[PDB]
Order: sequence, then structure tokens, then C-alpha cells
Amino acid sequence: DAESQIDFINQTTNNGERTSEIAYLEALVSTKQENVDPRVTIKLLEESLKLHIAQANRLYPSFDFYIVLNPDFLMSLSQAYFFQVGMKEMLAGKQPQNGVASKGTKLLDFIIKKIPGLIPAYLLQAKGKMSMGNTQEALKSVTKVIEQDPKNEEAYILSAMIASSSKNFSLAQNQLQQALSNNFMIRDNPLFMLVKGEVEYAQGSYQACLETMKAAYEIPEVKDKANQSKVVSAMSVLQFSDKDRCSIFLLYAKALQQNNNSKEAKKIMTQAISQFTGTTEEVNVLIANSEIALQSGDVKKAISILKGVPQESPYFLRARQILADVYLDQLRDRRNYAKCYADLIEIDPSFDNYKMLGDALMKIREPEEASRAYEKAALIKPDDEQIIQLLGLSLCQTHDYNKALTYYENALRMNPKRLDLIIDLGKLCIQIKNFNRAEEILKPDIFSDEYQLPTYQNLKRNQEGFYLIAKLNIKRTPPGVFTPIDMYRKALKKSIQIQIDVIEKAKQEGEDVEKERKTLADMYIELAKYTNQYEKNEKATLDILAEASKYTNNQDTMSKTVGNQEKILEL
Amino acid sequence: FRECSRAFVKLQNLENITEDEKERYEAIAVSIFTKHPPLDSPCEYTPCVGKNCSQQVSEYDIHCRACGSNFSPCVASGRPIFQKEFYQCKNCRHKMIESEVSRLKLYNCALCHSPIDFKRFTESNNNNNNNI
Ligand SMILES: [Zn+2]
Ligand SMILES: [Zn+2]
Repeated sequence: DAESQIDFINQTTNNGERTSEIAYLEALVSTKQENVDPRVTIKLLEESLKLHIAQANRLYPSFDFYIVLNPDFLMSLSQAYFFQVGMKEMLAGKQPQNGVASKGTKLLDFIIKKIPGLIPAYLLQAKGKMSMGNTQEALKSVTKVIEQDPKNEEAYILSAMIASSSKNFSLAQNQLQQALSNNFMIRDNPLFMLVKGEVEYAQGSYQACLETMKAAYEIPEVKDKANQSKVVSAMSVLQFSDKDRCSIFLLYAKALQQNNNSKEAKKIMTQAISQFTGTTEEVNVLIANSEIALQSGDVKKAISILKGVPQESPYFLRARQILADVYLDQLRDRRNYAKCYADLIEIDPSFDNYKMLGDALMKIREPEEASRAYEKAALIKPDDEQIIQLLGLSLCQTHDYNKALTYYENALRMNPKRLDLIIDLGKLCIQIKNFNRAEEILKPDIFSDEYQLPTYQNLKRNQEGFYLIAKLNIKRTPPGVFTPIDMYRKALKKSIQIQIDVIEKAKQEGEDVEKERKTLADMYIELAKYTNQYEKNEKATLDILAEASKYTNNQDTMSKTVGNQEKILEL
Repeated sequence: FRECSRAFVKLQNLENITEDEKERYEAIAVSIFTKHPPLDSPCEYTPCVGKNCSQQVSEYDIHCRACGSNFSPCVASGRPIFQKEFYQCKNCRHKMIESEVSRLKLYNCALCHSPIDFKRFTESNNNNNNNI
């Protein structure tokens, strides 16, 4: 009815002004249909937000302008944005590729900047921040809510989710204990008990989880279908959807399975299969059926279920992958492990089937068949530089250096603007012990690419080229010479400077760098050993080792990495 | 050298290895495969007996790809069973080739050392096959 009325309004307003509310209504309608591409909802929401902000920005913010801005409307826009993110994708910290969660969180950030007293805005902000993987920012938003409202039950519950996702079970337990004494009625709220059961299961308290989810099984689940089809109730940031009900069912069956109650797990799960059939939850519960049937030792039914998935199902690839993962570990055979991707190929060729076949063959270390699959893919895909580098790596790893060298020379001849190709050719050429050609290829290309300095990956390639140049320089040193090769030293300082620069580049981009920190510390160690071997410059060696020690003492490298400090202290 | 290359690729990283051991491993690999390129030694491609496919399988290969019919071992010498002549005892039930036993003059089973005359086992297995 709403869609029909929207169509009537659009037809009658063929020259009427496009408003924010009409676009928001269209976005909600598009959200409520299963067959509409999410990008349409995204663009409708963006248009509505743009029109609303354009209406607001002509003006200065008094009371009328907190009326026009309508923070409730922007909060509803952010909720509509977040609706496109699934709860499991929500918790995993994997933002959807379309970036809807970031847009919603940014809108909430603007709302909070304008109105820092909006507790639901902070709750939604912490929610979205947990969606994008920013657990610390979600925690700080929850702390803001708690300091503003110490009675806020949802705040403590959200702190519980964030602590549990960060494996801080004690903090989650404290938050849950606060939430228990906060209110007694929310012990009837399905979301809260789903949370409590999830946390108890994560902590290993299977009996408490079973009791909590039994009490979370005598609430309205069978009534949840009509409630969700007819959502009329005072709801908020925390909304009980059918996905949460499916999670309750699946984890109840799981907790029954761990308590050796296989029959009750099976009966609950058969109930769950026929309770969610028709949407994506049907294939989801089928996958769960394969999983728990595997956990019950009945592998044949699980294999039949994973194989019965047709070729028109989008989850067919995932089903085949999980079938292969359980086939290689339990049955311990690589034959059908490779067959489980081969069949994906001959059933229907595509633009990526050969790619994951080659990936599987690398995982099983069968270089020749993977190289054949990759050259088939390169036949299918015209340029596909990723397949070019994969073919190069496969031909380098097949212990047939002649054809790999020929392929590298040819690929350089077509496109001399592939830095990774030059690096791979240099590595292969130093592997084959041909120093002259290797350096004659390395030096011009490495000395020529100094125009794209602001780029991060290009700086990484420059650092790798300088490091390989230094390695080639130190390789061609006859034994017995005790003269300090200064040009290797200069290349080494250039390499460490570029490494520091790219580590900072990873910092402003919010990417894990401790691998780069540890490789730079390793390189400092190598430089210290080199400078010690020839000249007894004890003061400089001590200073360099000290800066290497204090440089690797960042983040959580105290307990994880121990060999680096071991070699440092040996030196 | 195909099997050598496969084994060397396997050996580079099994589950864990120190840097020096891995290093000497690729040093050996590079020396072997840079002295001369891997050349496949020709042999006899005997007709397959596992299935009706006309695609012959290499003598060394026991995988029997694209057919799924793996070949039973011969405890006597290790050659795969590519002939009608195969027999086993009632203690270990491993297929024995008559020619290998005749060449080696084995009075007992190679695995379980069953001390009963082998010609009678051959006759008994022939009778059992006739029953099948
Ligand atoms: Zn065959
Ligand atoms: Zn025997």
C-alpha cells in the first residue's frame, strides 16, 4: 500500500519538488523487498540526506533549525543505513564493501557533534563503530552513554558485546552483572538473553548457557514471526529480528550438542529447519545442518546436503569450500580435496574458477597443475595483472627456471611498467646465480621510479628494490675480505629510512604494521652484525642495537615476539 | 626429476623449519635444477587394468587419476599389480606376484612370514577367483 501511494504521489507530482521524506520512504520500501539491489536503497538514502542537509545548511542554528535539522530523522536515516548490515557481518568487524556502515557512523558523528546529549545517537554510533571493526571507539561511545546515563541497560549490554568480541570475558561479565541488577523485565527481552547465552557459551559455561537459552526458548519465538511481520512496539537501537531468533535456535542446538544431548539438538534443529525455510535462512540452516551432522559423526548426510545445493544458489561456493575443508581433515586425502574445486570448474567455467583452483593447488603445493590452471585463466582474462603475477610466482616455484625467465623477459617486453614483475625477475635471477643480469635489471628500474613518492605501495616497492640491491651487493663478496663496503651501507640506510616512512604511512591509514616493525628490527640486527663483522665500532653498534631494542618495544610485542629480543641480547 | 621436484617442493616447508635448514634446502634444490633442467625419463606406458579407459597410466604411478581405481601393493617388491597373477595368504591378505616370488624364491610371505607353501596359496587363490 505504501509503495502504491508513493507511486501515486510521484505520478501526480511529475513536476513537484523532490523532498527528503519521499526519498526516505522509497529507501524504506526498497529495504522491505527481498529482490531489490542494496545500491538503490543506498542512493535513495544519500539523496534524502543530501536534500535534508541542503535544507538545513542555508541557515544558522537556533531552535527552528534543530527543528528543520530533525535529529530524529537523521537518526532514522542512520538506522536505515545500518539495516543493510547483517548482525554476523556486524559482529565480525568486516565492513561491507559498499561502506554503508561508515556513512551511518559519520551521520551519527555529525549528530553527536551538534547534539552531544543524544544517548541513542551514541548507542547507534558505538554499534556502527563495532561494525567497522573499531571496538575501542564503540567502547568509548558506550562509556559516554554510561557516564551520561548510569542506568542505561543497553549501554552495559553493548559494552558486554564489545568486551566479548575482544575476548575480554571478565569485563563482559562485569557489564552483564550490572545489567542483571539494572532491570528485571529485560530478562524477558530476547536480545538480552541471546547476548547472555552467547557470552556464557564463549566462557565455556555450557550449563548456564543451556539454562539461559531454555528460558530464552519459552519467550515469544513462535510469536516472533507475527511480531516481525507486524512490528508495532516501542523499539530502539536494539531491535529483535528474525536473524536473532535464528541465532538463538542455532546456538541452542549447539549448546545441546556440547552437553552430549544429541537427540534434543537434532529435534530443536529439525524444528529450526522448517521454521526459516524460504529466505536465505533456509540455506543458512542447511549449512548448519551439514555442520552439526558432521559434529554428530554422521558425515554422509552432511556431504549429501552440501552436494545437494544447486548451481543457481549464491552460497554454492561456500558450501563446496566447507565440504572440502572437512574432507581433507577428517578423511585425510588430498585427491577429493582438489576434486572439490575441479568439479566447480568443469560444472561451469567462469572468470575466477581457475583462480581459486590455483589457490587450492598452492595450498596443497602442486605447482604444475596450478600453473596450467593459471595459464587457462590468463587465456580467459585478457590482461588481469594479478593472474600475471600469480603465473610468474607459480613458474618460479615449479623449479623450471628457463621458462619462468623467458616469461618474465616477455612480460617486461610488453609492459615495462610493472614493478612487481621486475622484483620477481630479480629474485629469480639471483636465485639462478646470475648477478650481472640481475643488477643490470634492478638498477635502472629502481633508480627510475622516483615520481610517485606519496603512494604507499610504490614506496614499499622502492624499499624492496633497495633491499634486494643490497642483498645482491653483499652476495658478491669473496671470502676473506675485511674492507667496509660503503655503498651497501648507504643502500641499507636508504632502505631503513624508507621502511620508517612506510610504517608511518601504515599508521595514518590504520593498518597493522607490527610485521613491518619486526622486519625493520630484523634489518637493524643484520646491519649491526654487518658493521660489527669488519670494523670494531663498538659505540655505534651499541647505539644501533639500543635503538633497535626500543623500536621493537611498541604495541604488544612484549609477549608475542620473543626471538627478536633473544637475538638482540645475544648480540 | 619430476618426482624429485615434487619431493623438494614438499620438503621446503612441512610444518616448521629453521631458517638455516630451509636455506641449505633451496641451495641444494638450485644446484640440482640449475646444473641441468628437469628431464623426464621415458619408460613404458603399460595399458591400464583398473578400468576400461584406453588412457595408459605410467608404470610408477599408482594414483590412477580421473579413474579413482587405486592399485593394490605387492609386498614382494613394491611393483603395482598389473596382471592376473596375484594371490594372498589368510594372515595378511596382501597381493603377491608369482613372477617376483619365483625370481626371489620366497618360501614365506614377505610381510607376515606365513610358513606355508606358496604354490598351494596360488592354487587356492585361483580357485577363489573362479568362485567369484
Ligand atoms: Zn585407469
Ligand atoms: Zn602374508
